[PDB]
Amino acid sequence: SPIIKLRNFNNAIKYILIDKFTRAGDVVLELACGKGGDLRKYGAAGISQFIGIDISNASITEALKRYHSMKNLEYQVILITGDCFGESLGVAVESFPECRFPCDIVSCQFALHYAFETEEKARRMLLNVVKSLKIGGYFFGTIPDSEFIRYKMNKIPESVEKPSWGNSIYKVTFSNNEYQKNGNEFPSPFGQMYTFWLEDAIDNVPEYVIPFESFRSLADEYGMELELQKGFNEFFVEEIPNWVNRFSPKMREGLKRSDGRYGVEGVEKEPAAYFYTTFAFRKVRDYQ
Ligand SMILES: Nc1nc2c(ncn2[C@@H]2O[C@H](COP(=O)(O)OP(=O)(O)OP(=O)(O)O)[C@@H](O)[C@H]2O)c(=O)[nH]1
Ligand SMILES: Nc1ncnc2c1ncn2[C@@H]1O[C@H](C[C@@H](N)CC[C@H](N)C(=O)O)[C@@H](O)[C@H]1O
Ligand code: NA
Ligand code: NA
Ligand code: NA
Ligand code: NA
Ligand code: NA
Repeated sequence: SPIIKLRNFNNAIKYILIDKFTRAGDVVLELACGKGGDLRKYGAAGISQFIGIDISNASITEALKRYHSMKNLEYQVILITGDCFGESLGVAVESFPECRFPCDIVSCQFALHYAFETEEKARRMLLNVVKSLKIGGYFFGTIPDSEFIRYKMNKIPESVEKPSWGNSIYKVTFSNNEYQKNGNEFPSPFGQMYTFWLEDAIDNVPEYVIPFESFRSLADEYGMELELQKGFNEFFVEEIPNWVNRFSPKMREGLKRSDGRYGVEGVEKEPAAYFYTTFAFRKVRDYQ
C-alpha cells in the first residue's frame, strides 16, 4: 500500500529523530503523545523516564493499554490526560508528582501545529516547553512544512475560494483564500485553517499552518535556538546511511524501493517526503 509505505517511512523518520536527540538516562516529556506509539523508540534510546500527555482521554486509555501489555521495561512510564497547549502544564501534572521535572527532552510528533490555533495558544505551548526543559535540553518533533504549503499555495489562482491540492491518497483544503488575496502571505501566522485528509489515517481534520519563521522567532523569545529544520526527504537521505543496518529487517525491507535503494517512491512520496518537516531547538537561556 502507498499508505503502508508512508507509515513505515514516517515511523523510520521518528526512530532517527528520537535517536538523534535522546541519550541514555534522559527524561522525556512527550506532548500530544496520542496513543503512545513511540515508547519502544525511546526505550531503544535508553531513557530513564517517559511522561506522555494528551488531551484525549480515549487516546491515553489506549496508550496505557499498550504500555501495560509491555514487559521487561527499563524505564518508568507516566501517561496523563491534559491540555499541553491551551493551559499551563502544571494543571495536567500536579497529581503526578512522580514526574521528574525539569526534563532533558520535550518531543511532539504530528501535533504542534494545533498550538498555532491562536497566538495565545502558541505562546502558552512554548512557555510550557521551556518551563519543562533543563537549560541545554532539546525540543524536537515533526510538523507540516509551511514552506511546501506556501509553494503549493503560490500555484493556486485567487479565483479558487478554497485552495486545495492533493493526490490519490491525500488532500489539503484551505478554509479561505486570504493568502492569495493578501499577495501570497497569510494575514496572520495563527489560525490559518485547512482540512487534511490522508487515506486510512487522517479523516479530513482541520489543522493550522505553522509558519516556520514565526515558530522560530517565538521560540527565540522564550530562550530556544534553532537546531534542525530539515524536511523529511532531506533528513532521511542524510541519515539513512548510518541507519540502513540499524533498522529491523522488516522496517528495512519496507523502506526498499524498486531500484534497491531506500526511501519512498510513487504516490506516497509527496505526503510522506515533502509535506512534513523535522524541527528541533535547544534551550539556551532561562526565560523569566
Ligand atoms: N497533517 C497531519 N498528518 C498527520 C497528523 N497526525 C498523523 N498524521 C499523518 O498520519 C500518519 C500516521 O498514520 P496512522 O494511521 O495514524 O499511524 P500511527 O501514528 O503509526 O498509529 P497510532 O499509534 O495508532 O496512532 C503520520 O505518519 C502522518 O503522515 C496530523 O495531525 N496532521
Ligand atoms: N491542546 C492539546 N493538548 C494536548 N494534546 C492535544 C491538544 N490538541 C490536540 N492534541 C492531540 O494532538 C494529537 C495529534 C495527532 N495527530 C498526533 C498524535 C501522536 N503524537 C502521533 O504521532 O500519533 C492527538 O493525539 C490530539 O489529541
Ligand atoms: Na512548518
Ligand atoms: Na484558511
Ligand atoms: Na496558522
Ligand atoms: Na500546518
Ligand atoms: Na529559535
